[PDB]
This record gives sequence, structure tokens and C-alpha cells, in this order.
Amino acid sequence: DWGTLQTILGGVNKHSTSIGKIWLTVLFIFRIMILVVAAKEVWGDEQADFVCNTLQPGCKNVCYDHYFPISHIRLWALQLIFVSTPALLVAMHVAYRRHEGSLWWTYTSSIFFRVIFEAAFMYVFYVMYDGFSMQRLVKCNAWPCPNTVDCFVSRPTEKTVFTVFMIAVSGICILLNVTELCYLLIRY
Amino acid sequence: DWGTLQTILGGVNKHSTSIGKIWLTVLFIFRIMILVVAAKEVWGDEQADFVCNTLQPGCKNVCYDHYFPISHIRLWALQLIFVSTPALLVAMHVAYRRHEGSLWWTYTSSIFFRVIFEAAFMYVFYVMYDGFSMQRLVKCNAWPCPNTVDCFVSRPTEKTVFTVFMIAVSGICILLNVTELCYLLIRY
Amino acid sequence: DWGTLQTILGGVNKHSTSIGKIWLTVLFIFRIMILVVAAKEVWGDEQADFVCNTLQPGCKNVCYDHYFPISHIRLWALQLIFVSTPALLVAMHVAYRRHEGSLWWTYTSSIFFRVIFEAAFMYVFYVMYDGFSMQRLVKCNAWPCPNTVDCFVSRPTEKTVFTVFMIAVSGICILLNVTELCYLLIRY
Amino acid sequence: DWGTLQTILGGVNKHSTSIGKIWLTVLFIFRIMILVVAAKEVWGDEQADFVCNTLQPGCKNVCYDHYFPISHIRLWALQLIFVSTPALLVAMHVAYRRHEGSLWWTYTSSIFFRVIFEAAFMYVFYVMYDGFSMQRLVKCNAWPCPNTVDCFVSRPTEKTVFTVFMIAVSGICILLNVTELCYLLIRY
Amino acid sequence: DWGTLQTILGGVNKHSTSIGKIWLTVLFIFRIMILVVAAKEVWGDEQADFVCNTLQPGCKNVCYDHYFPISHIRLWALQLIFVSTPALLVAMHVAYRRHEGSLWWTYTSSIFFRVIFEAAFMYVFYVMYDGFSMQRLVKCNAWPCPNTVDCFVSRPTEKTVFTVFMIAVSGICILLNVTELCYLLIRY
Amino acid sequence: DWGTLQTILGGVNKHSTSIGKIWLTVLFIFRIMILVVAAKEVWGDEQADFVCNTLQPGCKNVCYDHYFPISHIRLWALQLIFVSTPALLVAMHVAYRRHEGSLWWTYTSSIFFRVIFEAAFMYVFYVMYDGFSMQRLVKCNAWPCPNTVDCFVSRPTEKTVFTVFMIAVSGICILLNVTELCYLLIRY
Repeated sequence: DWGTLQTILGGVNKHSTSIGKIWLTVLFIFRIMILVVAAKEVWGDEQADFVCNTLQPGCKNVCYDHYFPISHIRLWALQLIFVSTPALLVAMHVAYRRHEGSLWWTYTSSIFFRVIFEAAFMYVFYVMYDGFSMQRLVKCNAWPCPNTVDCFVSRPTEKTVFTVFMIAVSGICILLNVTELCYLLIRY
Repeated sequence: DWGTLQTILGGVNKHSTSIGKIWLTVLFIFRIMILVVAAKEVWGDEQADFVCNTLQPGCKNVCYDHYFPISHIRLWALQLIFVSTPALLVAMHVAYRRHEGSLWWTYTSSIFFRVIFEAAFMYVFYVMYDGFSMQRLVKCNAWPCPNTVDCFVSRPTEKTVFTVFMIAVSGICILLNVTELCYLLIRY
Repeated sequence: DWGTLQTILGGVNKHSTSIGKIWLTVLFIFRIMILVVAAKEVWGDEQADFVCNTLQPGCKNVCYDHYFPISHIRLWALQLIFVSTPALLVAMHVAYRRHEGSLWWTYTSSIFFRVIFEAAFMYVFYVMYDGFSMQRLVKCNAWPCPNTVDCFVSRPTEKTVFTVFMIAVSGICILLNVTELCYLLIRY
Repeated sequence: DWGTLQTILGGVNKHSTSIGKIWLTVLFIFRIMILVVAAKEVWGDEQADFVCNTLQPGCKNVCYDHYFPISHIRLWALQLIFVSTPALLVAMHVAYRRHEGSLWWTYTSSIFFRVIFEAAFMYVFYVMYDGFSMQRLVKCNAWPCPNTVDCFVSRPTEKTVFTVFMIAVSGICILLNVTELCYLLIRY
Repeated sequence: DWGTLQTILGGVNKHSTSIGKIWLTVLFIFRIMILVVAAKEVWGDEQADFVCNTLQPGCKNVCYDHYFPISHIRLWALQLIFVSTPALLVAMHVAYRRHEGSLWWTYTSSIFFRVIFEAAFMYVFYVMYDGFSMQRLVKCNAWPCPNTVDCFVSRPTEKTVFTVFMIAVSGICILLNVTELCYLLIRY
Repeated sequence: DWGTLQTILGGVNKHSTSIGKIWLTVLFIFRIMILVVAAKEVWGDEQADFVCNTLQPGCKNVCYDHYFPISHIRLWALQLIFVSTPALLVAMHVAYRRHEGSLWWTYTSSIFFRVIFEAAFMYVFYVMYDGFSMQRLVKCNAWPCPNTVDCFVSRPTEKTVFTVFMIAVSGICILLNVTELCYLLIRY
């Protein structure tokens, strides 16, 4: 929903650098549009259409929870909020400044927190789901499922396409932030 | 939804102290974003996907009600409203003041109510759910369920992750308020 | 939804008295937040999860209608609209005045209608549901149910918590209005 | 949704008469609030929870259509739009006037169309549903239902309460318009 | 949703003629209100409640598709967008003009496209659905349905009422545009 | 939702050329209206109403995923975002310019990226779905479906109508951009 975000993005459109003015902000808007407009309804029936070949009551609940401890959309929602906080803090700091070394140290710290935040979430996506490709079939042997029970995921291919798309864009944002640090580092 | 909250948070952005200007407000916004964007849809199917291994009609309703007297999202919604009231009252009080001891006593009372409100809700979350970890299996023996009936919870792991996240952030907000009282106390 | 309610509450924030400026308005906002944010989704599955132990077609419809002639959320929605009308009328009356006895009589009449409106709805909640506690089991013998049929309510405990919360806040608003009348009565 | 209706109602708040300024506008807002906030979700499951005691395929569709040619909420939605048109036309006519007999004839014609529009819809509600009370049981013998089939309505009591409430308020609006005509008629 | 449409309709409220200022714009708003507020939820369960008397898998999908190649609400949505384009183009053309023969030719062409657009869609509604009345029973013999299968439509009467209402209003808009051409033609 | 898009489209309404001012912007708005108002609810039950003639658990999930790797609405959502980025970048570039060769090279590059972006997505729609016509019947032999299983698509005809409509409009936008390049090329 639009609401009044134009004031926020327009307000933070200033107080930036050569690449922070445009390139780092359009990509952040780019990820929000993908998550809200298209990606949010792909995971709508993640559990409703999760089908297991068994008659054991409660086996469906435990198997979905075992292989999906947290949904992909929830992780992406958390990642965007975390990376948007250092930018927000420095955005209102220059307003107080207009109301240099400490400001320079404040700015160079925000770009350092964004790199590790994106790297951490990108690392979580790999260890938790053993890769960026979602499989059609998952084998589940958790209690109370008898022996091993075959379960099938809903829309595995479409979720894979968005998973690769989100990771690739986040990797690009890391490169821009790294070049931003190098740009300021040489200037001293 | 954005609507016009920017005027509220922007309006209450002033009339604050060294840490109340930024740190105590971003965390309050942080909890709202988590509850609305991500956490609210995790508890969407709390009762729909609640499965019990029985054929007794009405046993599902009583067991879910017994182990979930009030949903976690409802408690968090109540907590945010209560803690936001003392800040709102003092926010409009300084507007009347611009329209010192009594103002100082008014301000130091708001930070005292927020500490006990957050402590009370944090205490309720512990006694009601015997900890911050949600179990996959719950054993239910309430009428009319015959003997003991096994029931299974929906998304126990994902709800645990958000439960720990909300508690940890609320604990941080307590520390900031405590330091705020100590900051004013030494000044006298 | 925010929309433009800030203009309404901000507009009616003026034209008030010592307690009408803040205390009587925050509680009115307090009840709206509880009803919309949390309480509205508790009654979402009031009839969907209503379970009766019978095979008679149509017995479920008649029993739910017999014990729930009108939902609690609908009654609270009606109550808020009725109590907000006398305040709205006097809010736009002073605008015409700025555009004393008659104004004083107009103001003292609004606080009189709000007391009886809240008392009436509070009385309806008692006679209709024989108390503020909702039971897990209801015994139904209306046609076409054969003999007496046991039916089970959805989320009886959680609805009880909000029922007590709404009644208690409404009782507090009665006391404030009563003191408002006494405050003006002594002044003459 | 609020959106920008405050400009519309605030704009049409002027250009009125002694009772058109307040009394005739608050009641019109009153009906909108009832229809949107509370009444619209009562008829949500009108057909989903419509249950017939038969095994004949397609008998449910024909019986619901026979006894409910048009839903109550749809009729109320049509009625509000029709009655709001004469007021809207004269609202923008005085703006052209500021940009007397013809204006007086224009104004007195709007109150004449509103009386017959409300009377017509009130008459339709009576002949179509043979009264303002909804029954729990309806007997249906339309093809392809064999012989007579018993069907049960969803929430008959709650729909009756709102049906009486809407009719009573509409009857009050007729009286105000009638007095408005008499008020101008004596003045000549 | 309101949003900012008041600026659009208010902006295009000017730059019109004797009947284009009011009559042709209120009817266009009239159709939008009917389609959004009331008519859009009537077709909500068009396929969910479509019932066929057969046990053949996939027969329900083919029969609904055969008799409903495109929903009525989708056709009305397309019609409103098409007819609103010539008005929009001339609305921004006069803004460039303020920034006569060509303008006169531009204006008289917009009213010519609106007549044929409404006539075309009105013709499509007739040939596709063989009239403006929807039947309760449809006989389907498409593959893989064996022989002829009886299927039943959801809410046939209510959809008929709105179908006649939309056609009648669109016919009125044709007459206004025709008189607009005749009004300018005699003037030369 | 309107929100504040009028400022965006109104803001980018300037800074354009003879055809970029109106023709290229109304078509872009045209596609958004079709996708949001009408086309988005056609694909609502794409998987819910997907029916296969088999008793093998999990065969429905794999067959829908095999023939629909990504939904048509998701592809259109991606296409609109990509084509809207070059226009957005040059829209804010002229604001910096007002705050010629490089500007001319910047403008002529945006129209070059839009041609290849639309051509690429149009090519994807052809190879992935072997044409712009959707079939009622799909034959599926992927594991674990035994032998070949017949499955039926929901609303194949209505989706075909919108598929042709979206492709045709996108083809028109390519022609306008091509003429835009030729218009500037001759001028040099």
C-alpha cells in the first residue's frame, strides 16, 4: 500500500552518496515490490496443499514443521526490516545535524551493519534449506509418522524461481555496499 | 497500513530525551513491524490445523481452548497498546505546556508505568505457557474427551522463533527505560 | 485503518473540559483499538467451529441462532457508534458557535445521553447472555433437534477475557461522565 | 474506508437548512456505518450455511434463489445510492450559483425524490419478504426438488434485528423530509 | 477505495459541456459504485457453488467454462476502462491548450468513440449470453461429460437484477452522448 | 489502490516527448488496470480447481507444477516492474539536471532497455506455454502419477482472452518505443 511511503523514500532520497542516492535505493524498493506484489501469494497455500501419503493423524503437521521451521517469506520480511534500520537511523541523524567526523563515522558504520546483516540472512537460507532449490518430494520419519512417509510440496518450481531471484538481488546489494566502503576508504 | 502514522511518530519524535528520541521509538516501531508484517499470518491457522486423534465430537474445541486460553498475537496486541498510552499522554501534555516540576513528575511517571506494564505481560507469557517453547504434542483429558487424547499444534517451531524474538526485544526496552530513570535520578 | 481519523480526533481534541480533553478520549480510542486489532478476529469462526453432537440436518443452525441472537462484536460495534454521536454533535456545534446558556445546556445533555446509552448496552449484555462468562457446553432442544443436543462453543475462554475487558472499560467511562456532571453541577 | 469522504460530507455539510445541516446528515452517516461495519459480515455466509434436508443435486441452489431473489444488503446498498443522488446534485448546484426561484425549486425537488425513493424501497422490502421477520424454516417445492424440501436459514434472528433497525431509521428520515417540505411550504 | 480519485473526477469535472459537467459524470460514477460496492461480491462464488449432477471428474470445469467464457464482472470492468479513455485523453488535452478547430475536432471525436464502445460491449453481452436473463439450469454435453449433464448456477436471480441494471444505465449514457453530438452538430 | 500514485504518474507526466507524454503512459496505466482490477482474480483458483482423474496422492501437486512452472499473473507482474525501471531512473535524472549530450544518451538508453525487456518476456510466454492458447486437458506422466493421468484446467477460455489482450498491448508498446528511437535517430 502506498499510504505515505513517498515521503519516507523521498525524504531519504537525499542525504546519500553517488550510488546511495539512486542505485542502493531502487534495489531496496525492487525487493519490496517483488515480496509484496508477487511473492507473498505464492506461499499462501504452503501448508494447505502440503500432502502426505499416510493415514496417521498429526503426521502432516510434524513433517511440514520439520522441513519448514520458518517460511521463506517470513525470513525475507525479517531481512528487509533489519537492513532498513541503519539507513533509517542515519537518515534522521543528518536532520539533527542540519538542525563532521562523528557524522562520517556514523555514516560508515551504517554500511558496515548492512553487509553483515545481508550476509547472515543469506547464510541462514543456505544451512537451513541445504541450497536454493526446493524439492518436490520430502521423506519424513518424525514421530508419530510410522517408518518413513512421503510428502509433497506445493509449487516447488515457482518458489525456486523467486528464491534465486531474491538471493541474486541481495548479492548485488552487498557489492554496492562494499564498493561504497572502498570509495570512502581511499578518500580518507 | 501507513495512512497518517508518520504524523504521529513524527510528532512524538520530538518532546523526548537522549535515548527517547531514537532508540526507544525505533524498537517500538520494530515490534509493530514484526507483529503486523510477519507474525500475524503465522497464527492464521492456529485452530484450523489443530488436529486431535479422536472421534469424539467437540473434543477438538475444548482441548484447543484449554491449552490456548488467549492467542500469542492477541497478548502482543494488548501489550503494545498499553505501553503506548503513557507515551501518548505525555506527548500531548507538552503541547499544552507550549500552548517544570509537574512536567518533570509527569514525564518520570510515564517511564515507570511502561516498565511494570512490560514486566506484567512478560510474566503472563511465562506462567500461562510454562516457558517460551511451544511443543508439538499436547495431551488433553478435558470433558468430553475420553481418557487422554493426543493433539498436535500447527507450526510449533515458527511460533517459537517469533515468541523468543518478541520477548528479547521487550527485555531490551525494559533496560532502556531503567537507564532512563537512572539518568534522571542522578540529575535530580 | 488510519485514513484521516487524526483530523477527527485531533479536531475533537479541543472543545472539551478538564477530563474530556484527554481521559475520556483515550479510553474511547482504547476500546476501538481492542475491538479492531484483536477482538474482531476472535469471533471470526464463531459459527464455522460450532460443533453439535447430532446427525439431524439443520440442528446446528437453529442452536447457534438460539444461544447467539447477536454476536458480541456486533453489539460492541453498535455501542461505540451510539456513544460517539452526542460527542460528534457538540463537536460541530461549537464550530458554529465560533462561526452561552444554550451551549452549556447542549454540552451537559451530551454527557447525559452517553451515560444511559452505555448503561443500556451493559444491561443488554447481562440479560441476553446471563452473565459475562461463556460456557463450553450448551444444551439445545429447539426444533428440529431431537430431545436435547449437546453443542460446543469455539474459544469460550478467550471470548470471556475480552468480554470482561470491554465491560470493565465501559464501566470506567461511566464514572468519568458521572464526575463530569457533578463537576458542572456544583459550578452552576 | 475513510479515504477522502470527510471533504464530501464536510463540503455538503453547508448549503443546507435548519435540519438538513445536522439531523438529516448524521442519520445518513448512521445507516452507512451500520451497513459497512456490522451488517455486511452478517450476510457473509448466507448461501454457504444454507442447509436443505435432501439428497437431490441442485435443489439447494434453486431453493435459496427462490426465497432470496436479492440479498437484504444489496437492497440497502441500492437504496443508499439512490437517496444520496438528489442531495449530491443540489450540493454542486449551489457551487455553480455562488460561481433564487429556480434554486428554490431545485432544492424542494430533491426532498421530494428522497421521500418516494425511500418509500419505494421500504415497500419492496415488505412485498418481497412478506414482513420484516426472517423465519428459521422455509419449505421449498421448486424443481428439481422432490415434493417439498425443508431448508434452514443462517442467522435468522441476527438478520431480523438489523432488518428492523434499518427500516426504523429509514422511517425516521421520511418524517424529517416531510417536515422539511412543510417548513418551506408555509414560508412560501 | 477513495485514495486520490477526487482529484481526478474533480479535475475532469471542468473542461466539459452543459451535460458533460454533471449528468455524464455522475452516471459514470454511478456504474463504478454499483460494480465495486455490491456487484463484485455477487460473482464471488460463481464457480465454487456451481454444481453438476455427475460423478465424472473434470465435467464441472468444462461445463462452467463452456457456458461462462468470461464473467459478467470482467466484461463490465473492461467496458468502464475503454469508455473512460477518450474522456481522459481530452481531459489532459485542454490542459495543454491552456498551457480551436482542432480542439473542437478532438472533443467531438471522444464522444464518437464512447458511443461505439458501449454499443459493442452491449452487443457482446447479448450474443454471448443469448439475452439478459440467467437460467437456473444449464444442460452440458461437452467432453468428458457422458451424454447430457444437468448443472445449476449460483444466484441466478440476483445476477439477473444487476445485469438489467447495468445494461439500462449504459443505454442511458448512449442517449446523452447522442444528444451531445446533435447539440454540437446544429451549432456548427 | 490509489494512495499517492497520482503524484508519481503526474510527476513523470512531464519530462517526456511527443508520444511519451501521453500515448506511452496511458498504455502502461492500461496494463496495470487490467492486471489489478480484472485479471488478478481470474487466476485465484488456479490450483484449487485443478482436477486430475486419479487416486494417487501427490499426483495433483506434481502435474500442476509441471505444466505451470510460474503463473501468468506473476510473469506479468515481473514484466511491468522491469519496464517501469528505466522510465523511473530517467524521471529522477532530469530533476537532478534542473537542480545535454549525456542527458540525451541517458534518455535514448531507457527506450532501448524497454524494447528488449518486453521482447524477452514476450519470448518467455511463447516457449514456456507453447503458444497463447490454454488447453482444457493436460496429459501428465510425471512421478508418482501411474502411466498418464488426465488433468483439467480451471477457466481455460477466460485466461486465454486476457493472455491475448496482454500480449497485444505489449506489442503495441514495442512499436511506440521503436518509432521513438527512429524519431530521435533522424534528428541526430
